[PDB]
Order: sequence, then C-alpha cells, then structure tokens
Amino acid sequence: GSDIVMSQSPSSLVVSVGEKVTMSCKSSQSLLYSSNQKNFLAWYQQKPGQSPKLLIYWASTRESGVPDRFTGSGSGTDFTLTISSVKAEDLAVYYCQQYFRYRTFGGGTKLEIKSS
Amino acid sequence: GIVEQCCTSICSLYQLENYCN
Amino acid sequence: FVNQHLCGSHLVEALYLVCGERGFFYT
Amino acid sequence: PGEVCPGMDIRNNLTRLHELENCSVIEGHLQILLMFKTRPEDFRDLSFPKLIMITDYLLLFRVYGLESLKDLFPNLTVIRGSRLFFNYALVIFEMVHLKELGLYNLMNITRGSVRIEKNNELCYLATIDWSRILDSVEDNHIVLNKDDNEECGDICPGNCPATVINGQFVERCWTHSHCQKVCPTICKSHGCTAEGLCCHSECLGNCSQPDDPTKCVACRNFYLDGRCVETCPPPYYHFQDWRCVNFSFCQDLHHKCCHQYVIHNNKCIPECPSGYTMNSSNLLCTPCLGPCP
Amino acid sequence: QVQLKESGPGLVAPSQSLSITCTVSGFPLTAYGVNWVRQPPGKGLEWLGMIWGDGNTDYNSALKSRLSISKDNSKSQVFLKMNSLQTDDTARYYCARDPYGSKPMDYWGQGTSVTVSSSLV
Amino acid sequence: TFEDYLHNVVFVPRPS
Ligand SMILES: *[C@@H]1O[C@H](CO[C@@H]2O[C@@H](C)[C@@H](O)[C@@H](O)[C@@H]2O)[C@@H](O[C@@H]2O[C@H](CO)[C@@H](O[C@@H]3O[C@H](CO)[C@@H](O)[C@H](O)[C@@H]3O)[C@H](O)[C@H]2NC(C)=O)[C@H](O)[C@H]1NC(C)=O
Ligand SMILES: *[C@@H]1O[C@H](CO[C@@H]2O[C@@H](C)[C@@H](O)[C@@H](O)[C@@H]2O)[C@@H](O[C@@H]2O[C@H](CO)[C@@H](O[C@@H]3O[C@H](CO)[C@@H](O)[C@H](O)[C@@H]3O)[C@H](O)[C@H]2NC(C)=O)[C@H](O)[C@H]1NC(C)=O
Ligand SMILES: *[C@@H]1O[C@H](CO[C@@H]2O[C@@H](C)[C@@H](O)[C@@H](O)[C@@H]2O)[C@@H](O[C@@H]2O[C@H](CO)[C@@H](O)[C@H](O)[C@H]2NC(C)=O)[C@H](O)[C@H]1NC(C)=O
Ligand SMILES: *[C@@H]1O[C@H](CO)[C@@H](O)[C@H](O)[C@H]1NC(C)=O
Ligand SMILES: *[C@@H]1O[C@H](CO)[C@@H](O)[C@H](O)[C@H]1NC(C)=O
Repeated sequence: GSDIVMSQSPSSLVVSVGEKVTMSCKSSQSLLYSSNQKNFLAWYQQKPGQSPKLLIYWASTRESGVPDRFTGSGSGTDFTLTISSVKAEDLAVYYCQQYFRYRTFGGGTKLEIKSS
Repeated sequence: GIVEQCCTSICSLYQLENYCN
Repeated sequence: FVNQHLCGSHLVEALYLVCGERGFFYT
Repeated sequence: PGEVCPGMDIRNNLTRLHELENCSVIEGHLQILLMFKTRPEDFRDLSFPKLIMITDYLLLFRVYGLESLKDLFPNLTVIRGSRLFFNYALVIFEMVHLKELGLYNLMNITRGSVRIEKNNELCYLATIDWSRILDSVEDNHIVLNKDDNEECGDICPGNCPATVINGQFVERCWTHSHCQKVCPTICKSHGCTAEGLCCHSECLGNCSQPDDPTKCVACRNFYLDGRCVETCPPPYYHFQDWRCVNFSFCQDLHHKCCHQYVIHNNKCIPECPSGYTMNSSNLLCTPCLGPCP
Repeated sequence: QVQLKESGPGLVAPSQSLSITCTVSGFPLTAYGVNWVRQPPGKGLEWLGMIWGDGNTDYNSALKSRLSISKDNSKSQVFLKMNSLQTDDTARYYCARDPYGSKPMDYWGQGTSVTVSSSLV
Repeated sequence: TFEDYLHNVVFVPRPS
C-alpha cells in the first residue's frame, strides 16, 4: 500500500537543565504487530557532529547503554519520548522511526539547552 | 483403532493380519 | 489360532507372531 | 546447518534409518519402533551427529538390541514439543535392551513431559536431573525400569556436577563417561560455553561462541538467515512455531498439495481457523460473511 | 566488535552516478540487513533502502527509480548506486546494520560526505 | 490409557 508517514512534534524545543521534556511521534498506520503485541517503533538520539544512536526499540525497550532518564511510551500510532531530567549532554536531535514495513524517520525534534 | 478391535472386542486372525504388510 | 481379548504386551507379541518378516504397516 | 527434514516413522528394519543421515532439524516427530530382529551389532557403527533438534516429540518403542542413544543421537539438544505424544515430548517404552539414555547433549524440552516405562534394563535415570531440562517434571512418568526393581550401579565420571533432590546432593550424569552439563543460573535456558560464559539471550541449550545470535545450536524463539530472532518481521511468516518463511515458500507448499497452507496472524498455517475462509491468490484468511462454505 | 565503513567520492558532477561501498566487520552479511540513510546539511535522516541477508532489496518509493543496492557477502561489502544526481542529493550517506527480527538499525557508519557542484582543480 | 493410545496410534491397518 501507501508508504508509512512519520511526524514529530515539536520541530524544536528549548529547555533549562534539570527540566522534564516530552516529544511526540505520529505514524500514519499502526506499528503494532499482531504476532507479538509489540510496536515496530524506534527512537534515535543524534548528537551534533555524530552518527545516530538507538535509544528505544519496540517503542519502549531501552537500547543497551541508554540512561534511565530516557523513557519511550505509546502503542499503535502514537508514541512519546520522555527525558525526566535534562542534562547538558542531551543536546541533540531526536528522531522516531518505523521498522514495521521498511523504515521511515520523523522529521526530528531539535532539543536545545539554556546556559545555566 | 486396534484396541477397539482386539482388546475391547475379539479379533479374527484375518482382522489381525490386516495390520501387517 | 486362539480367538480372544489381546491387550498391551499380549497384543504386541500376538501381532508380531501373526506377521514376522512381513512387519507392521504405516502411512 | 545440515537439512530440515519432515517427521518420520521408522519400523520393522534399520534400512530406512539411513534417511536421517543429513538432518540437523526434524520439523515433526521422530518415531523409531517395532524392530524385533535387530541386535547390538546392527547398531555398532550407527550414528546421527547432525541431529540437533526435533520440533515435536521423540518416541522409542520395542527396538531390540539398542542399548544406549549416546552414539545414535549424540548432539540432540532440544525437543521443542510443538506437537506431543499423549502430552509427552520424550517416550521410551518397552525398550527391552536399553541400558541407559545417553542423550548427553539434551538441554531443553521446551514443552511437554517425559514417559520412560517398562524398560527392564534401563539405568542412569536416577542420575538425570530433569529439572534442568523441563520446567514441568511433576508430570513425568518414570516407572517399571531396572532402577525400580533392582539396584543400578550408576557410576558417574570420577569430577561430575552435583544437584539436590529432596535435600540429597547427587552427582548427575548420562553414562559412566558423560556428565550432565549444568550452566550458571544467570544463563537460564540459553546455555553456556565450557568456561561458563553465557550464550546469547536468543539461544537455546548451547552455542559455539558466547553473546552471538549467529552462533546458537538452537533458537529460543525463531530462526532466520542463520540467526536467532525474537520475531519473524514482515515480509516473513512464522512457520511450525520455530522458523521464518517467505510468501513464495508458503505458496509452493499450498500448490504442492497433506494441507493447503494459508496465511493468518503472520503465520503460515495448515488450515484457516473456524470462522475464516481462504481468499484466493493471496492465501490470506478473511472472516466469513455469515457461515463458511 | 561491529564496524561499518563507507567509502565514497566526496565530489560528484550533477547528472552523474554516485557509488558508495559499505565495508562491514564483526558480523555476517548473510544474517544481517544493511540500510542506507542520508542526511542533507542541517536536515533530518532519510531512509534510502535496505538489503536483507537473503539478498532481497527494499527502496524508498520516492527514490526507487534511481537507486540500486547490491552486496558481496564473501568480501563483506554492500554497494549503493544512485543515478542522475542533483544539488538536493548533497548529503552525508550512512550505512547501518539491521538486526531484523530483534532490533532496528543499531550500529552505524561514521558517514561519507557527498557534494554535488560546479567543481575544480 | 497410554498403552492403549500408543497401540492405537502405532498400529495401522492396510487400506484394503
Ligand atoms: C544425504 O547426503 C548425501 C550427500 O549430499 C551431497 O553433498 C552435500 C554437501 C550437498 O551438496 C547435497 O546436495 C549432495 O547430495 C546424498 O548423496 C548424494 O545423492 C545424489 C543423488 O540424489 C548423488 O548424485 C548422483 O551422482 C551420480 C554420480 O555419482 C550421477 O550419475 C547422478 O546423476 C546423480 O547426480 C550424489 O553422488 C550423492 N553424494 C554423495 C556424497 O553420496 C544423499 O542422497 C542425501 N540423502 C538425503 C535423504 O537427503
Ligand atoms: C523465498 O524462499 C525460497 C526458499 O528459501 C529457502 O527456505 C528457507 C526456509 C530458508 O532455509 C532459506 O535459506 C532457503 O533459501 C527462495 O528460494 C531459494 O533461493 C536461493 C537463491 O540463492 C536458492 O539457493 C541456490 O540453490 C542453488 C541450487 O539449487 C545453488 O546453485 C545456488 O548457489 C544457491 O545456493 C535456493 O535453492 C532456493 N530454494 C527454493 C526451494 O526455491 C526464494 O528465492 C525466496 N524468494 C524471495 C523473493 O525472497
Ligand atoms: C528390510 O525390509 C525391506 C522390505 O520390507 C519388509 O521385508 C519384505 C521382505 C517384506 O516382508 C515386506 O512386507 C516388509 O515390510 C527389504 O527390501 C526388499 O529387499 C529384497 C531383497 O533383499 C527385494 O527383493 C525386495 O524387493 C525389497 N522390498 C520389498 C518390499 O520386498 C530389505 O531388504 C530388508 N532388509 C533387511 C536387512 O531385513
Ligand atoms: C526450556 O526452554 C524454554 C524456552 O526458552 C524455557 O521457557 C524453559 O524455562 C526452559 N527450561 C529449562 C529448565 O531450561
Ligand atoms: C556445545 O557445542 C559445542 C560446539 O558448538 C560443543 O563443543 C560442546 O561440547 C557442546 N556442549 C556440550 C555440553 O556438549
């Protein structure tokens, strides 16, 4: 059928250190596989001047070596990435992705940090 | 099956022979 | 032969006697 | 690997036993039975080291002259028990000359229980800690063997791992020369190397190298392209509860027919479930509009 | 112990074809999938295509017309080939491993900067 | 019982 469309909201957000942050992800179709009742959805963190890093897969499973402050939520068509207490090192762009049928990345969420 | 034939009921030597090659 | 109730061990042994070298059938 | 074979029934004489010569996986059951004229000499140079797994069950009944399975199935590691014989994944019944099991590579019976009964020469049963192989040992039926009516001199290698059964620590082995392999608790069902290093989370029973899903002897979930996968991803279909197949394969079984295979809930299955009909050309099960024709 | 390394031209004349070689290490190309993902300057990630262990290929519907993905398992390499390039094709091209059935793209290459221009020297 | 099931399933009659 028609290829999977991915959205993210907001495009960009500016937060102070120690603040909670929640960014959204939308899919045009359900990423929920009947077989295992798991969503085929990923979250990647891409720091400036570096290649992307997998944070989340199965929409909520934390990738190996990912801090506890990163939490992936949702099911089917709606997902959210949460950072409980933002650290300076979190400055990066966050992209959601479907791997249900092929791969499609959302247009990212640029997370900026206020100095102090 | 065969229990229904020779165990619960009684088998003809022919009826047994039927289980052979 | 002797027409009777053939169960368990008897059944196995009675059938073997019936058709040795011919052996038992399957699908 | 070796070759994926269908389920087999081998009876009367050994000639047909050579049909197993290339199987590494039996996708079905294995029945070896009713061999009355066989003697130990007929089994002396008989070995199937390729066999690693049976997806359904293993049944051995009235095989004369067979004294151990150590040479026959040395590398049989997993009995998946997808389909069971009277709720058993392993059946050893009226094996008149069997002295030991000797399946020293059997690590896991994924589903079902064990039935070992009426084997008058059978020893090295008390030395097997089945709790390390099955979760359900309460449903095992191991009676009327040599160990019950006479005193087996079960001598283990001495040295051998020792586990508890009702407060008593007992050494565990399959034969006089083969110990029962036991892994650290943290390895769970995955298996481990000789050094005690855990196999990958996706392995089952054993592996050639630690922490690698391409080095598994058998998979915990599904198998695809030489790797143990958690799920068959689209466009692959789960088949026989152990492997991933493409649409083409599933279609060619349907047209070869036996069962005319269908697609339902990302599985390639023998028949559409009740309340579903086969949508022609695409093999997909769709719900019936009223009763099914 | 997993590595992926892209080898590409840096500079391509527009209308010409782009050819990148992803050389993998630490895993078998027969068991794992490999993706091509590009990233224009100051823009997001764009999935180009993928090649499964069994050699099967999947392309981005927008670019399918111009894309080609192949490999040599024995040489442990994957090859991307893109035709009739324009200025909007200027991006960093990454190849990443797909442990399909278990995880999404996990290990990524460092990239290859590809510029489409009015070139010199 | 198990010995009967075994016997039933294992012993197959010929199609004629
Ligand atoms: C079990 O496996 C053996 C050997 O398997 C062979 O080698 C593997 C690495 C694979 O490449 C297999 O595809 C390959 O078969 C099987 O024996 C082989 O059987 C074939 C016939 O099916 C024999 O081929 C014949 O060869 C003669 C010349 O000798 C020709 O005239 C014929 O036209 C025909 O091609 C082949 O020689 C034979 N190989 C060996 C080493 O014995 C065996 O059949 C197989 N059994 C099952 C049930 O799978
Ligand atoms: C759909 O799947 C079939 C069958 O796939 C087979 O079964 C699976 C369960 C796995 O065990 C797979 O590993 C296995 O291939 C595909 O067909 C197969 O294609 C390959 C292509 O390389 C064939 O291998 C070749 O075999 C010949 C000898 O016959 C050799 O000379 C070659 O060097 C090469 O190894 C394989 O034989 C073939 N098998 C059958 C039964 O068709 C099929 O291509 C695939 N389709 C798609 C679109 O993915
Ligand atoms: C193993 O048995 C097969 C055949 O099956 C059995 O034996 C037959 C003689 C008959 O009693 C069948 O009903 C049984 O099921 C043997 O194959 C035969 O071999 C002979 C030559 O020895 C040949 O003339 C026949 O055509 C073959 N097949 C049949 C169906 O007759 C095989 O040789 C036996 N091997 C041993 C060592 O016993
Ligand atoms: C056997 O394997 C299954 C599947 O991984 C597992 O759930 C079970 O606990 C295992 N049993 C033992 C005791 O190894
Ligand atoms: C596990 O497999 C390896 C080869 O892959 C083998 O050497 C080893 O003996 C097996 N484990 C046991 C306990 O036999």
